Amino acid sequence: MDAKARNCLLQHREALEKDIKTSYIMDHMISDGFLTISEEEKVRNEPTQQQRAAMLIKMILKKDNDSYVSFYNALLHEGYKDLAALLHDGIP
Amino acid sequence: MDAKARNCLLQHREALEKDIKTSYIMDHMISDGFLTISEEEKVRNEPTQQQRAAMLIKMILKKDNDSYVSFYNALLHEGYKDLAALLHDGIPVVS
Amino acid sequence: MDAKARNCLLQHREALEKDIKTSYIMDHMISDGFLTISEEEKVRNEPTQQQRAAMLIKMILKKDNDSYVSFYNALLHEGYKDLAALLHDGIP
Amino acid sequence: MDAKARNCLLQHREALEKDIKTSYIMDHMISDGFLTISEEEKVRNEPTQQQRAAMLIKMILKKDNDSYVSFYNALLHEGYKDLAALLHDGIPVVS
Amino acid sequence: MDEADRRLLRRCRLRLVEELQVDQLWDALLSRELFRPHMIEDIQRAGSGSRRDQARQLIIDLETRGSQALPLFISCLEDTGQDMLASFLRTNRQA
Amino acid sequence: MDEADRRLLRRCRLRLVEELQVDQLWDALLSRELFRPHMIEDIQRAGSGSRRDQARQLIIDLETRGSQALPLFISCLEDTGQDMLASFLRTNRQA
Ligand SMILES: [Cl-]
Ligand SMILES: [Cl-]
Repeated sequence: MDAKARNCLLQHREALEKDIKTSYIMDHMISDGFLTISEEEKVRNEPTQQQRAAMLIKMILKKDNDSYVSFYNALLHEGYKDLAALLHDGIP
Repeated sequence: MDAKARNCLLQHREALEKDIKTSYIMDHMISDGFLTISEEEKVRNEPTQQQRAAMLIKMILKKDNDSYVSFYNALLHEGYKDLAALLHDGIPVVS
Repeated sequence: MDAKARNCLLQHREALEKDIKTSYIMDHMISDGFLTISEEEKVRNEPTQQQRAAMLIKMILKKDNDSYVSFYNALLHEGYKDLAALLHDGIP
Repeated sequence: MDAKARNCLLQHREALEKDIKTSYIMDHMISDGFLTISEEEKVRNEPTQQQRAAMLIKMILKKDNDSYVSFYNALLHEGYKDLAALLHDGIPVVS
Repeated sequence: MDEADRRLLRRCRLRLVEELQVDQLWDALLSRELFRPHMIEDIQRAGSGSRRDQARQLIIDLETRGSQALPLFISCLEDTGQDMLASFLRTNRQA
Repeated sequence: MDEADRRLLRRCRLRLVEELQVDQLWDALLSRELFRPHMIEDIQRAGSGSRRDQARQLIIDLETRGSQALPLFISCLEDTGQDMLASFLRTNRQA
């Protein structure tokens, strides 16, 4: 993704990790087509919510601009209004 | 294993790798005595379902006629009808 | 469980819930004899670390004084020094 | 089921409830067609291994000869050698 | 399962996990030999064991159950009174 | 498993889960028919899949595996060069 987008993700990775239920967020990204089943399984393997969230963020960090928007949209639509705002500025 | 069997596995490898949920196959094969615990641990260590299937097939390609049959039987027994059908014509004579 | 003990638990249930890895703590209580396999499974069943810890605390609230000391010792020996101190006063 | 069978099951009930891990028995019985999914969901809703086993037994108590055989065969097949031995003399005729 | 069917299952991920009723679905899936009984117990225990977690694992695992897994799965939906969900699926397959 | 042996595995919980090496143990347990292959796969996936989590599930599940489960378990420890843990258990049982 664009540099500003990636950086934006880095800035808020911690807040994101702590709060998000990864399974719901991945549900959206799967539907959108910006996450694979194998990637989803990789994420789910992680033994804690935080490590699951951390892994997803790691994968997203290596994905394209659409993936960032998918992610943002997932947050917004699942009611993570505050976290969505944090990344709003970085939307490519 | 016979070249017929092995080539049948090679031909259909991609289909097999995409669908096999190894946890329902390795058990049978271990029970039958044609897969070892250390092979199973090596399989388990792969992070995704398709990666595990890929590893398992890698291992099986090197095994004997009985092993192919063990594999085929487990596939059939676990409801993988289509996959077994792909492997049917490649079954080697055993015993 | 004594009164002052039960109350000191209630007092710090939130901080406890937050930090403890229940599985290690239950390992100690199983060894000490103040937790059953059945109870341990009940705890394990809970879908999150916090809920696991919550269930454990719920159970301990209904146990005797030794159960509390077992719990106290579990925390100490697993390096939860600060958490242990909080509970120190309530030791029957 | 015949009284010999029910009685044998009742006589060794506590042992059965202590040891059975239902997930390895209910599958066989469902395959065999002598336990319902609805019964399996009821069992599964019990929070502990022993409670699960207990529920399962109650359900089998009310069942037929073929069922007892299904149950016994599952126990034997899943390595519950000791438990299977307890029920052995209680097995009934089937066709 | 062909790529188009798989893709369909991913596209409908959100709707499936939001609306799929599973408790009533197991019998249907069995009847059409889509899953073995132990596979069902595993799916039942997926994640937290909620309806949503079960549903999700079901539809993921569904991708591995054959060339006709998707149409057979729609039928089971129909058979259990989940016409709305089956309808959402079919009108995509066709689309 | 009798009450005294069950009590023993509980008393020694901390030491077992701290020290038990499981990757090398599976073959022993199978040779002595203590667990079926699929039970082993399940134990391998217990909790986080750590050595400790596997070990913990192993010993809990051990309690259900029969009258001779403990002595057979000790033998498998000896088989796999975990004699110090086996001795720890051994001495306790006689005491
Ligand atoms: Cl994929
Ligand atoms: Cl107990």
